[PDB]
Parts: sequence; structure tokens; C-alpha cells
Amino acid sequence: LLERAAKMSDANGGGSLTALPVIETQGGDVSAYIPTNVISITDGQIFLEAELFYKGIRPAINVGLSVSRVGSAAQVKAMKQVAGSLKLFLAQYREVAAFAQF
Amino acid sequence: KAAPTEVSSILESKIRGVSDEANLDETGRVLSVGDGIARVFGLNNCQAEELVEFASGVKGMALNLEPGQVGIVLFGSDREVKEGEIVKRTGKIVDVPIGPGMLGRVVDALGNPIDGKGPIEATGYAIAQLKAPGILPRRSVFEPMQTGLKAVDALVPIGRGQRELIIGDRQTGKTAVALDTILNQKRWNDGNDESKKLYCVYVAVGQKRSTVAQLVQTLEQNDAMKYSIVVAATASEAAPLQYLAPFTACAIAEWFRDNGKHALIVYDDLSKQAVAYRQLSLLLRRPPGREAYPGDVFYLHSRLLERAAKMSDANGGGSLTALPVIETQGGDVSAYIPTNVISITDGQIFLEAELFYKGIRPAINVGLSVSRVGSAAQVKAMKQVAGSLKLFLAQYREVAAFAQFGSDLDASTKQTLSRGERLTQLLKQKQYSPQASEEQVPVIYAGVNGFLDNIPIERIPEFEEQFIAYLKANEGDILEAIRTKGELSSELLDKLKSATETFVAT
Amino acid sequence: IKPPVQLFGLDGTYATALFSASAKDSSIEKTFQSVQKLSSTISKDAKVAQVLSNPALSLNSRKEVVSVLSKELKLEPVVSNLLTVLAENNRLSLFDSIAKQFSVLNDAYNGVVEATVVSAKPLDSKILNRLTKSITNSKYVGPGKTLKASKVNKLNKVLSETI
Amino acid sequence: PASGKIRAVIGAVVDVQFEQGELPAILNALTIDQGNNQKLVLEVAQHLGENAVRAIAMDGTEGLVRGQTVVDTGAPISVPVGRGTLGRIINVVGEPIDERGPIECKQRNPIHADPPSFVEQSTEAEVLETGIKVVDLLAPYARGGKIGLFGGAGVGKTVFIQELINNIAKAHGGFSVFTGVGERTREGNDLYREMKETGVINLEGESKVALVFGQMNEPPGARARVALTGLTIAEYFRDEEGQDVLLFVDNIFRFTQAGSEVSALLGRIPSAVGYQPTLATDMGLLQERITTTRKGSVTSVQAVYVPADDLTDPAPATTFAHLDATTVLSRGISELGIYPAVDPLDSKSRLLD
Amino acid sequence: AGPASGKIRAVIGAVVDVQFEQGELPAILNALTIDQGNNQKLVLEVAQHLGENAVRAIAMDGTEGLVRGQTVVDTGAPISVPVGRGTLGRIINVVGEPIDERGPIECKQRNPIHADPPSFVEQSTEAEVLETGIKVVDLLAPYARGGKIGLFGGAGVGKTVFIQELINNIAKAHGGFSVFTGVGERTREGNDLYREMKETGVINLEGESKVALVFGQMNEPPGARARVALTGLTIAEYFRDEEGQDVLLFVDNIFRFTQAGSEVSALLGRIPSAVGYQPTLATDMGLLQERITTTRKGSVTSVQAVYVPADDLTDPAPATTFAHLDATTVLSRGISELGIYPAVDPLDSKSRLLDVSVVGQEHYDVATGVQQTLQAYKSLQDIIAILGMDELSEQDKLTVERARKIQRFLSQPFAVAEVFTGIEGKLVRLKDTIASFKAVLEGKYDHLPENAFYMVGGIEDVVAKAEKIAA
Ligand SMILES: Nc1ncnc2c1ncn2[C@@H]1O[C@H](COP(=O)(O)OP(=O)(O)OP(=O)(O)O)[C@@H](O)[C@H]1O
Ligand SMILES: Nc1ncnc2c1ncn2[C@@H]1O[C@H](COP(=O)(O)OP(=O)(O)O)[C@@H](O)[C@H]1O
Ligand SMILES: Nc1ncnc2c1ncn2[C@@H]1O[C@H](COP(=O)(O)OP(=O)(O)O)[C@@H](O)[C@H]1O
Ligand SMILES: [Mg+2]
Ligand SMILES: [Mg+2]
Repeated sequence: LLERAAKMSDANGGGSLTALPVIETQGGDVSAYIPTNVISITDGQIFLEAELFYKGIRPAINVGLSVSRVGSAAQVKAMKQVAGSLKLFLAQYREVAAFAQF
Repeated sequence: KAAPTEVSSILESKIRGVSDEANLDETGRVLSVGDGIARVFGLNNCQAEELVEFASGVKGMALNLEPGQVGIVLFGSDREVKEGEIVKRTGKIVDVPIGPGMLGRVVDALGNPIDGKGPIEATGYAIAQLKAPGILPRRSVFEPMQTGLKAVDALVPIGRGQRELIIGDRQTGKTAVALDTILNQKRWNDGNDESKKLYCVYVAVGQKRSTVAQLVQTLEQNDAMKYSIVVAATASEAAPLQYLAPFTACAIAEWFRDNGKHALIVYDDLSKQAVAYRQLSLLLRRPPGREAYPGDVFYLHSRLLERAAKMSDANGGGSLTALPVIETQGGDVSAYIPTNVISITDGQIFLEAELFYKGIRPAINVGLSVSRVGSAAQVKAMKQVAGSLKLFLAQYREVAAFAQFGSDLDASTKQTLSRGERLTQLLKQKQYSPQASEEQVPVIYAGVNGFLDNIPIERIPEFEEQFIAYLKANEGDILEAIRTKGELSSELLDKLKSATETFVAT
Repeated sequence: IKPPVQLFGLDGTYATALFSASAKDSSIEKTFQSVQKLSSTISKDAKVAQVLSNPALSLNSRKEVVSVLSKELKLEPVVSNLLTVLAENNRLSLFDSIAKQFSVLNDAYNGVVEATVVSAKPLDSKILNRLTKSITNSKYVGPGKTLKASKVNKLNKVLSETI
Repeated sequence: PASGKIRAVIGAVVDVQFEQGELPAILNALTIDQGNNQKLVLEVAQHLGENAVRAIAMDGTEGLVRGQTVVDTGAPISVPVGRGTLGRIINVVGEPIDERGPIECKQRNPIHADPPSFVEQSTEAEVLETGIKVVDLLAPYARGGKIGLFGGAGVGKTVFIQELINNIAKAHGGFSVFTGVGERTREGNDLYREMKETGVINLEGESKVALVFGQMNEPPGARARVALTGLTIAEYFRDEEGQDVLLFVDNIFRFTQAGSEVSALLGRIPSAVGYQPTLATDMGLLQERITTTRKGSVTSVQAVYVPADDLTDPAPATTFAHLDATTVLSRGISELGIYPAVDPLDSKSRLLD
Repeated sequence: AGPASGKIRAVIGAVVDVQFEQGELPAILNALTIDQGNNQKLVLEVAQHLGENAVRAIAMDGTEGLVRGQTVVDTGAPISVPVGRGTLGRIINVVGEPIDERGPIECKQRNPIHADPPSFVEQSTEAEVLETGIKVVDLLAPYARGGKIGLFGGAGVGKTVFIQELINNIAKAHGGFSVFTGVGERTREGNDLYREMKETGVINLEGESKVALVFGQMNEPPGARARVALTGLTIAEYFRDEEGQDVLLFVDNIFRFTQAGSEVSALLGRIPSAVGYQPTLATDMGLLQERITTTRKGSVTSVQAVYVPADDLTDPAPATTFAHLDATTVLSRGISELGIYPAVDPLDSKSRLLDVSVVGQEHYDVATGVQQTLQAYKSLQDIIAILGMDELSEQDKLTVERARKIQRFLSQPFAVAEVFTGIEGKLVRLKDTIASFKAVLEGKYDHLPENAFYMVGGIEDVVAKAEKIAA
């Protein structure tokens, strides 16, 4: 059901279909039977943790867990120029935030 | 409610006549074939675990004798059998060839040669499912099994007639200990003493086709394949051939122990043999148990391991060694198939993946591996040096956590850390480099007395080759006397201490 | 010889197995009246029903009771071999299923079946089904047909779906 | 004699078909003639109906054809009891496996028997004197109960069983019965030779302990019935002669694993941790027979083995409910200078009140 | 002609029971044709035979539209596929048909997908190393030429990017032809792999190609996914036996072959095994892995990729494939989150060519020294989380800094991962990787920082990155 939502070529009309499947986990366990099967068929996943959602950071999107298989090709050129190092700044700020509690 | 056998096709035969064919005892008709299982209708005179033959040429083993049908496990592909084929009975049980003519050729699971060297001169025919030895025809383990490793001949020393398990993870030292022990018997098999030789019996079960060809080529280059049986049983065959590989290899190796010689079976591996027995039982309409296994899971491995025992003097004086390798998952030695093989064997050699990457070759944990025979099945010359080394290795393992703080060591703490590091590095040997009993007794005496504490830790590899080469040209009488007599008197202890002290000054 | 009637495959193959041997030398006409005497003398009798439905007796005791009752009834040809096969294989409890499947083979290869409306149809033994159903529907609708529905239920469901 | 015919043969389970009225009951030994063997014992499990009953063979069923003669013995698996079984190695079917001639016994008692009633039991818990200083003061053994001998290899398990059997036969006059169920092939030959050099088993003199062979090289029927064969010989000395016998089951974990193997292959569903459904019924039928009666008692000194170091498992918690004493042999002593390695704080008992 | 016509009696999912006549029933692993409403057909492979003139067949496509009593003709043999030089450059399916809209495959012969493997006497052992270009593959677990290679890893670790980067630097310069047979892949991964090979010279539509494309992702049913491995291996086995060329089979992924057979094993009448698997897991995996070996007629370097279930190497589909592979490139999910591209395990990866008699005495000491320093850093890191850096001496402080720089030096930027990293792709040779690792372990690059070796090439790229970062 998820393989039919693909971007067609120029000879087929030029249309596309985006699939947004939501996976309901149980306590953040992504290593289940229905959780691991849908994550290995889709081109990326958006992990929604319950720890950052209660503190007020809405939406709780983990930068170290959620990734996109398309990369920078599925984004606009205006947002990729001003935020070219947005993916690298999230990994550097996470390691420096834990040093303040030591 | 419903049953098989007589159904539609088979049910429309007894209504017109209660005779038709006068056989219905030595032959049968195939009614359902699939997944390596053939439901032959008939064969009332066929015994349990008897060989069969189909119309296309594939053999079978009738193991599920029902009242209307007969479940036979095909040893080949299921494409050759179809519905309505004739299946004849051989009249005999599942046997294999044995004798002294099988040495030097690679046989399969039924006794057929696959190396391409002609026929095999078989002197007898033994069944696969044979009984083990009793409690009156067994003696104590007194003979010593020379493995070649310095950490196996001193710690967990195995003997003739015992069962030493080779537990471990993936690529940690499972098949390496079994290959070095069979290649180290060239000093006794090339002579004339028949009681000192030990014929190897490598039973490759579950391995691929490329792994069986690489192991047979390495033994032929070092003159070790002339007296070693090879039981080829790859995973590309049926489930009946891989499951019966342990019983067929034990029947061929039992001919030497019943005549007056010694044998050594290496079931590689024990984890692959349990998966082949559970596959044929799940397709024969049987109830399962723990870990998707049958009810006779513990009895299938204990029956094949109890036959390799040491006979007494009234039976011939032979023995048989069983080296089953238990392939563990992730270092868990208390699993389902791991706990059954360790409780039935008289010792197990653990192999961890963390000690193999540090520098210990091979990775053999002294605190987890032990032998049930003890020092009763070892040489008297090597038992004098292994007694003091066992207490020093156990005390250094519990105090190994203080090695990171060398600036706060005391007098007794610095002596145990220096002697424990030199003893563990001296027992590390390279691949396909086994040592004799005379070369291992001189290296263990220099580290237990205190002649190796003055040397550095990095010079432990160069000191093992320098001391062994100088002892063969200057003091050759001390090395030859320790191997012939097998013990150490008062004159041998004074001559060994004077030669090691003069060579430690340079 | 296997006729195209399917009739299950395991339980329904009891009557089809004996039909191959009974279809020789004209022996299908006497098997219909002999199969009805075995079920009528066991159901409405209350004698040999309780002594055969239990899981006791033996192999020789079940064969002797079927041969003694068939010598004074209406069985002398191949009717005695049908009861001996169900006694050794423990199949005497379902004697009504073997007699009902034997009558369906003679009505399918020498007559029609199915139904139409109200009660049963006519089940003629001509040839085709298109020329036999049209000539029998006009003669059965006029004679009888008490009519004690389908067109009134379809018209009421279409009006409720559009409102 | 009641004869039968073999109808099915799927491993250890073999179905036999009898006649009308001559069908055997449950727990009935069936005789079968073979080639080199004497008689293939087959205990009856249940009856499937239609003059057929499924049985479990106690040996190898290889070579049996469909239609073999199966004679019925009329009773259960009988074994030789009395003073003639002392010093000889018996099996699960009551046959000798020591090559020292047949056991000349006057009578043969069956392995399947009921236990004592509530009116014939002991109304007070008595202590059993063992002779050791760390056993009669700390964890005292109860007269007619079960004692768990937990310990590793080389701690002193074999020396403690030989010293307790010799002290009870000289101070109280009671024999022993070593029933090694689920043992190894090399452990059975080493135990018989060590007892002859110490004075426990004399071939020409007088013995004082029975030997019951029960290795794991047989099928599931022989390993599960090894506990009933050893307990029948020890119970005869307390009911007929009146003596405090001591039964040894090495190990206790092999009796629970052998019972679930024959039950899973018959058609029964498994329980928790892959165990059999009748775990409390199979373990309680053999532990209740080793009690104290009006004529004598029967002590039990089995070696309980924990599964993967877990005391809350189904094979550890079921056997600990009937154990009155415990002989824990930790590895802390041994080489420290204690003979034997008896823990004074880990070994507890319910009779120390 | 004597066509064995069959009637459909049962249809429950992928399994379809066909009833034929007495004596004219087909054998196992036989293709059964079925006329539908379109211009194609419904291929069905016979698995087992239930009896009574009926055999259970497994459909290789959609079973929707099949009624009870349809005609099912038998082909007489197995699933034939097109072999030879005509299959190079075209996208073949599981039944041997083209799916690239480029006409029919003009093949002179058609071999079956079901065939026996090689015997023990026809096996040819070898000990040759194969250079891939990565610094962590040419120093730790080296790939063997003509053997089976397994790229183990979890979801999102780098299993698909590892097979694509190795084919753009080894398959494009090899003498033989490639065979990319994808089983259980995605719909977007099949279109991106065909467009990348045309712009690099691997698949020429108007010239000559040396790469066979075999379609068959997870968009089909369970019958087409299980038969995708046998159809792709039949074309590569003909080029190494009849033609005698070093073929390169690229399976992605190898874990989808065992999972496809377990989906239809419950409806075929088989009992389930462990973790919901089939009972014939070791028999079906050994019959397909033994046929992709190296014989006396030619070699076959299989570079399959194994997918670990939720990062678990103790599963029944991952542990059973480790005994039929020479070089195993296991990947960890913890190293991919720290910045190592790719996440190559330096201690879990093992190979048979990592000895002193194949790579030399100089290369054997460098591999043993790097593994000992990485294993010792794991034990010292646990004491720093509770005690700190005050418990370390002079030797423990220098070993912690050398282990961090050696882990980042083995991670090189791939050419196919340029859209996610940004930097250009670098390819290091086998001689440059052994010389750079031996100089850092002696004390020649102790004054350099850890950022100069991260995402770099050999010893030349590490010296240029340190001088540019200080300005
Ligand atoms: N003591 C040792 N010193 C050096 N190398 C060793 C030693 N022991 C084993 N090895 C290496 O390990 C590799 C595999 O050895 P072995 O065949 O014993 O295990 P394996 O059968 O491959 O394990 P698995 O079946 O889990 O793959 C060999 O190529 C060998 O070079
Ligand atoms: N009372 C004792 N004094 C000294 N040593 C003892 C005593 N009891 C047992 N031992 C020692 O304990 C060891 C037990 O060995 P063994 O019987 O093989 O192992 P296990 O006791 O675990 O079965 C013997 O070697 C013996 O020397
Ligand atoms: N060399 C590399 N540098 C940076 N990122 C990489 C590299 N290799 C792989 N990746 C990342 O790993 C991800 C793998 O995604 P995908 O192929 O869907 O999962 P899998 O690799 O498990 O099949 C990609 O999104 C890609 O961004
Ligand atoms: Mg191995
Ligand atoms: Mg992928």
C-alpha cells in the first residue's frame, strides 16, 4: 500500500503522491513487530518522543533519530542556503548541553 | 475427526476388491510429497528407521510408521518424487561403512565417497543409531590428549574418553581449537606406537561448500589428512542427511576404539545438528516444545555423546574423544541448546569475543573453562608446573582491576601483576603452531619460578622463540628425557634451573 | 471411473468408492432399494442402534452382526461389502451420510436438480437445462402456486437509500 | 496371556491394539521380544479408544515393524526389592546392568503405587542424626523428608553422600539407595569404583547401598521412570523390615525435565517456561511416598539444580516446597581449610525449632 | 499437444490448489500458466502435493480474480529465465519478462531458476584480496575475490548506501559483468539505481552493458519475493560456467529471501519455528547460498546485504547466514549517530583474508594493533564516567586520544552520499591505507587534532586539513 505512492515521470503525467503513515508506539519501543516493519519500507521516519513533548517543545521531533532519505533534493533552495548547517548544529549543541550539569 | 491414508484415490480401491496387489509390505505408493516428507501408503513389513528407495532414485528413511500411511524423510530434492510413485523398501536399517579403509577420503552422511578417489575398502557395516557403553565396560580417563596449546594442556586438560565442549560466539575460537588438536598428533601417528596415535574424525555439519574444501586442503599440506575421517554434510542437502551426520560419524569412529586404537570426533557444530532434527519433526505432524524443538531434544544430544568413552582392558583398551562445538548467540552460555550440551559433557571450553581482540590467541577464559577429569589424564612432567600456575592465575584475575592505578601498588600487589601478565602472554600461540609436551614444560617452569619477571612485557614474544631454540642445541638431554619418561626427578629439576638462569642474563 | 460431482473428498468419498464397482453389469438399480433397508431398520427400531454406536464390541463382533441381519433382509449382491468396510474402520456411526450420497449420483447423471421458487421444481430427465426449465415453469405456475415478497422488498430499499 | 499388535511407532510413543476385554489399564508394562535385547518395556500412558492404547517405550524402538507381538504383563513395571539388590547396578525395569548375574529376589514390587494415608503418617517431626558436627547443630535433617544438596563441581558432593550412608548404617542400621537419574556415562562408572575402595559396596562381603543406573542416553521413558524404580527399593526396607532408609536422586532437576519430555510428545500442551502441565502432580506423586510411617521412615537427599541461577523457575520452586532441609555447599570454603565445605549460614532447615 | 490442464479448487491468498488428472500431475517447482483478462499471465510455482490428483501451488503475482474451476495449464519445466548477453541492460522480472519497456529479450536459450548447487569435488579454494576503496574495509575485514560478502546492519544504518558506493568503484572497472538482483527493496530504490548506472557507463541502451537488472521489490506478493533470488542468480551462473567470467552478484537485501518464505509457510501446512519463522530455514538458505560460489569454470563474488531485525544479530535469519560468507561487514547503530560515515565496526567485522600469509607480515601487525587499541578504549571509558580523567596515567591518556583519531580516520566520504554530506568523494588505495595507519600508531601524528582525520582520505588529506583549520 505504500509502494504505490511514488513520484511519476514526465511521460506519465508528472504527478506524485505523498504518504504520511503514523505509527502508534507503546512507551517509545520502536523495536516491535509492526514498528520495525513500517520503518524499513518508508523513506525516512519522524520520531516523536514523549519526553520533550511534555516540557513544552512542540512538536517533539528528535534531530538525532528522525532522518530523511531524500536529503536536500526535496527542499527549497532558499531554505537550504540560510540553513545549510542546521543538521550539524543540532548534533553539536546536544553534546555541549550536557556539560552544563557537570 | 478425519484421517489420511484412504482418501478419494486410496479410498476407491478396497470397494471393488480386497486384494489387487499381493505386496503391501515391501513396497508402497506415494500419496503426498512435499517439504522433504513423503507419505508412502502401505509398507507394513518396513521396520522403524529403515532405508527406502523411490522410483526416481532418491532414498528415504521411514521414521513415522502410522497405521495407514508411513512418513518417510527423503534425503534429496522433492522435485523427483510425485503423487503415485512406487517406493520400495531396502529391508535394512540406516547403516554406514566403517573400517580402516575410510582414512584419507571425504565421505558423506551415508558412507559414499565424494572426494573422487575411487571406492572405499569397508571392513564392516555399523548402524547409525547404536547403543552407548555401559558402566561395567568403562574405565578411568588416564591417557592424555595432546592438543598443542599451552593454555589447554595446563588448565582444562582433556583426556582420552572424555567429552570436551567447545562453546563460544561467532568467530572467537570455536573451530580453531579443534583444528590445532588434530594436527598436533603427527608426532605419534607417524611412528609405530598404535596406542599413542589418535585418528581424527571431523564432522562438518551445517557449514557451506566453501568451508569444507578449505579445511581439507590445509590438513593435506601438513600431512594430517591420511589418518583423519571427513564427514561432509553441507546445508544444501536435506534435513535427514544433516541430522544423521552425528550418528553416522560416531559409528565409523567406533571401529578403532573397539579394536585397540584411539579416535577423536569433532562434531562441528552442535548447534547445526539440533536445527536439522527439529526441521524433520515439525513436518511429520508432531508436537513441539521449547524453542521450537521436539520432546527428545535433550536425548538426541546425550545419546550420541555417551558413546565416546574409554573402554577397559577387557574390551580392547581403546577410547574415543568427542569435541562438540556449541555455537552460542551473544555469549549467553545458559540458553536452550547451550545448557543441554554443557550438562551432558565432562567439561566445556568457553571462548569470548572480547579476549580475542585484546591479544589472547586463542581467547580461552580460565575462570569459565574447567575439566572434570582434572590432573588424572595428564603427563607427570606437565602436572608439576601446572599446579603452581593455577593458583597464580586465579589470584591475578581477581586483582586485575588494580592495573590502572600502578602508582599505588604495594609489595604483594606488584609481584602478582608482573607474574600474572607474563604467564598469560606466554600461553598465547599462533595459528597452526602447536607445541609438544617437552617445549611447554620448559616455558611454564620459567614463568612460575620467577625467571621471566625481569624481562619486559613486550619482550615476551621474542623470549619464547629464543629459549626454545637455545634449549635444542645446548641442553638437548633435558628436553628428550622429559618426553620419554613423562616425569621429572630430582636431577631434572636442578639441571633445568641452571640452564634458565644462564640464558636470562642476555 | 470418476463422475464430475465432487461431493466433498473425505467424508463424501464413501458412496463414490462403491459406485465404481456397482456400475458394471447393471448393478445400480438394486443398490438404491438395498441401501434404504439398512437405515430404516436401525433408526426406527431401537435395538441395533445402541449396540453399534458405542465404542465397545470388537472386530469380529461387528462383522457377524451385519452378516446376520443381511441374510433375512434384502442383501445378497454387493450390499454386504459396504457394511464390512465401515465396521473395521469405525464408521458405523455415520450410516446416514453414506446412504444419502449414493442417491445423489443417480439423480445428477439422469435428471435435473436445483430449485426455483416456493417449493421444489420439476427435475426432468431430458437433456439440456434451458429447454426443460422453460417448458416446466409455465405448467407449474398455473397449476397450484398458493403464494404464501421479493419484488416488494427491493422497491422499498431503493427509496430509503435516496432519502 | 493378553497379546497385542503394534499399530503405530513414532519414536518413543508406540501404539498397541488389543482385543475386547483384554485391554490393559494405565501404567501397565508391556513386554516385547527383540533381537539382542531381552524384553522391551513399554509403559501404558492412556487409551485412545477403538481397542487401542498409546504406550511409551523405555528403550530404543528402532527395528519395530507394524504388526509385532506385544504381550501384556498384567501389572506395572516391577523391580527387584529386598537385600538382594544391595551392591548390584539395577536399571529402570529392574534388570541388572553390572554383569554379576541375576538378582535372586523373593518378590517383585511395582514402581507405580500409592503413597501413605493421613492416618498412617507421623504426627511429629523427628530429627535425623547424620553424625556431622555442622549438620546436627545447624540445618538438621528431618526423619522422612527431603534435603537439597546444592553445590558445584569439586566442592564435596560425592564425599558427603558416601559418609552419610556409612554413618547411618552403623549408628541406626539403615541402608541407602543411590538412584542417579539423568546422570552421565562417565559419572556412573566412576561412582561404582569409588564406593568399592571405601567399603560401601562389597562384592564378596556385605553391601549397604543400592545402585540404580539411569543415564541420559536412553529415551524419555527410561529417564522419567528412574525415580520410581529407586524409590520402590528404599520403601520396601521401611515397611517390611523397618529401617530409616536414605534415597539419593542425582540430580533432582533431571526428574522434572524427563517428565515434561514424555508429556510433550504425547499430545499435551506445555505450561510455563516450556514445562509440562502436570508439574505439581508428577513431583508430588514421588515426594509423598518418601515419608515416615508406623514401621519406618525414608529420607531423601536429592541434589536440586537451579536453572540458569534462578530460584523462581518452575523446576526450582516446585521442588523447594517439599524440601524440609537443605545442604548448601558453597565454594567459599573447600580450599580455605574446612572439610567439608558446609556453609553454616546458607544451609537452612525447617526442623531447627 | 499433451498440455496438463488443471482446475482451481482452492484459493486462499498466495497459495492456490490446482486439481489435475491422475498421472498427468506436475512435479514440484514447476511453473503453471493461467490465462487472465489482460495480455499477461499468472505464473504459479508448485510447492507441494496434497494428494488426490491435486497439488498446492504458490502464485507469483496477484491472486485476485481467480474463480473455482479455471484452466491452469502446466509448462512442463520450472520458471525459465533469459540468460546470456541479452539480459545485460534490461530490467527483468521474477518470471523472466522485461519491465523496462524496451521490447522482448532476444535470448537463444532459457535456463530454469531451480537448479542444484556444486559438489564438493568441483569447489575451488582461493585466498585473493579485493580492494574496495574504503579505509575501514582494506584494513580490518578484507573482501575475498570470488567469495560471499555480507553487509549486516539495521534499518537506517547504511546498508543500501554501502552496496551502491562499492559498485561505482569496483563493478565499473572489473573485467566481468555485474548482476544487480534486488529482492525485497523499495519502489524508489529501483528507479534511482537504473538512472545512476546509465550516466556512469554501466548500462548503455545504445551500446554495450555489463550489469543485469532483476526487478522484484516488496510491491508484489510473497511468491515473487521468494523467487527473486533464484531468478537473478540463474543469469549470473551462466556467465561464469558457460562463458567463464568473474560475475558479481549484488543482492539487496539478502534478509528478504528468508522473510518471504515464512509469509506463505503458515498457509502451506507447515508448523512455525522460532520468532515466527519456518521450519526449513537452514535448508532453504543453504540451497541458494551454495550455488553462488566459485568453481573451476569461473568465480562469483557475491556482495549481498543482510538486514538485521531491529539491530539484533541473534535472530534466525542473521545468524544462519554468517557461516556461508567469508567477509562479514556488520554495522552498528551507535557509530552512525556519532558522525562515522559509514558505521563500520572495527571489532565485530571479521574475514578469512585477515592473516599474515595473505596480506603480509606488515599488514597483519597493523590490523592487530588497531583492534587492540580500540578494544582497550572501551574498558577505559567506563572508568572515566564514574571516576573521571584523574585516574588515568600517562599511557592511558595517550591511548584515549589515539583511539578517537583512528576511528574518525577510517570514515571516508562516499561518492554516492554526496547529497547528504556535501563534501566530495574520496577513494583511498590499499597501500595508502596501511601506511597511514602504521604512522599514527607509532607517534608521528600525535600533535595533530582529531578534526583533521574526520571525513578525510589517506595520509595526504590529513595533513592538508590540519593546516587549513588553523588559519
Ligand atoms: N589463535 C588464533 N590466532 C590468530 N587467528 C585466529 C586464531 N584463532 C582463530 N583465528 C582466525 O579466526 C578465523 C576463523 O577461525 P575458525 O574457523 O576457528 O572460526 P569460524 O568457524 O570461522 O567461526 P564461525 O563458524 O562463527 O564463522 C580464521 O581465519 C583464523 O585466521
Ligand atoms: N573431608 C574431606 N577432607 C579433605 N578433602 C575432601 C573431603 N571431602 C571431599 N574432599 C575433596 O573434594 C574432592 C571432591 O571431588 P569430586 O567427588 O570429583 O567432586 P564432587 O565432590 O563435586 O563430586 C575430592 O578430590 C576430595 O579431595
Ligand atoms: N556515507 C554517508 N554519509 C552520510 N550519511 C549516510 C552515509 N551512508 C548512509 N547515510 C545515511 O543512511 C541512511 C540510510 O537510509 P536507508 O537506505 O533508507 O536505510 P538502510 O541503509 O538501513 O537501508 C540515508 O538516509 C543516508 O542519509
Ligand atoms: Mg567453525
Ligand atoms: Mg536498503
